Amino acid sequence: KEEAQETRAQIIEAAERAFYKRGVARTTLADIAELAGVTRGAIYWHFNNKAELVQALLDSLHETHDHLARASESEDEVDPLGCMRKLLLQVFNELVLDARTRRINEILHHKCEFTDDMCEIRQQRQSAVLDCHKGITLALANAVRRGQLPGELDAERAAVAMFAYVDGLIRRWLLLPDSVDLLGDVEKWVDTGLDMLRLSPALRK
Amino acid sequence: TKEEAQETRAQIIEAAERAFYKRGVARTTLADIAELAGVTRGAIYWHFNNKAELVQALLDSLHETHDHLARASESEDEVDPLGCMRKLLLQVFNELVLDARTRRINEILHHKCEFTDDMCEIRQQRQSAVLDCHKGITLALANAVRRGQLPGELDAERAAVAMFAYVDGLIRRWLLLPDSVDLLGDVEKWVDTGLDMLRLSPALRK
Ligand SMILES: O=C(CCc1ccc(O)cc1)c1c(O)cc(O)cc1O
Ligand SMILES: O=C(CCc1ccc(O)cc1)c1c(O)cc(O)cc1O
Ligand SMILES: O=C(CCc1ccc(O)cc1)c1c(O)cc(O)cc1O
Repeated sequence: KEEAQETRAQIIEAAERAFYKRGVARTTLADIAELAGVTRGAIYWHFNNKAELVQALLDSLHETHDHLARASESEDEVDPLGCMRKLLLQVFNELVLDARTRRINEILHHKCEFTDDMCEIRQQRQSAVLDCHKGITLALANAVRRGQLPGELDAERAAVAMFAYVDGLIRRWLLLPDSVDLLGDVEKWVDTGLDMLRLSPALRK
Repeated sequence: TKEEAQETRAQIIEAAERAFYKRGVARTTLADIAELAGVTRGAIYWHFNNKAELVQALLDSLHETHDHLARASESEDEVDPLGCMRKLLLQVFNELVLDARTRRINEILHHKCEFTDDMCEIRQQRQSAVLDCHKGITLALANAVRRGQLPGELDAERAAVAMFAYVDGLIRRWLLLPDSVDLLGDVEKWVDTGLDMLRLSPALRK
């Protein structure tokens, strides 16, 4: 029943503390098993290796925005740019309010080396950023098919400029919090990025 | 100063870069840097005390090819403080794609260098560096406003952060997926885009 299947969520949670205190590079399954109070067998039962766990920390970040995201990417949503505003606000709200989001992000950006002894962390990350880029592009097009964003704007590049700016901000708040009142000014910070996409001639063809 | 220790100093740094690049900054002992560099261990000890001193010196190295433009841009008597900043950003990107040395230290710094509350000096240094860099963009952005090169009521402080986030994230995306961003081919567009956001965006005002 309810045992074997709930251990999974207890393994992930211990994997987070372990990763947070020690770092991905130097943590081993064994470290996580002791923390979870299970055996390395219980772990191997849900996770073939340490890259799956990491992967699972990463795939957990998408859940809260899922719907707002899917909306932005829908060709039938009359407010696609407005949907991308609500998502960015939620990404930044979730970041400031949820200890758990803050720490998975803090693990991904500042613990977590790409080493060649375990290169699926890197491959997993590349691939994750491609799929997020493709999402942004469609949203970008959808707003353009709609008078919300300048016609024949460069999707691709705007997509990358947008990612760059948000990744870099998140990582910056993650380094210096008291230096960005990210919560008190979510609106300003989001629209700065929005203003770029819609006002930058360099982002045009 | 002494001519032997210089080459000696130079020979440890260079091999730290090679060493963090393969093994990363968490699982690399100053002893690895030994057998790789050649130099006897205790000298690596005369030279640097731990990891935070050495990692620090990789960062310190990065800044240098950009000294002149960055302090030009920051000078209050500089007639074109946005001009310098434009070129600076060009050099930075140009140097990233070209100089194998620069692309590597950046990879180390972004991708191979964990923060643990056990390796506090790595984080502490990082924080400090960004605050310094931050202190520069703001002065320059303030000199460009004054010159009437950036909108009048520009929020310099928020603006520097905005700019800072966009470049750091662009560098990292390029490291992560170079074949995605023709950083070298479209280099002018990438700079201008970030500059456009400083000048055009309403939200960065006041
Ligand atoms: O722009 C973003 C998210 C930006 C972002 C990427 C990574 C991250 O860590 C935080 C925020 C975005 C999507 O992703 C999906 C969408 O349908 C619309 C949309 O606007
Ligand atoms: O996967 C990432 C981080 C991407 C990234 C990792 C390393 C790097 O160097 C640059 C970018 C991520 C989040 O964290 C949060 C999101 O809502 C979406 C999202 O895609
Ligand atoms: O924007 C930057 C550097 C950004 C940056 C460079 C290298 C790097 O590795 C990461 C970020 C900058 C300064 O710092 C100081 C200035 O007076 C002007 C200026 O334009």
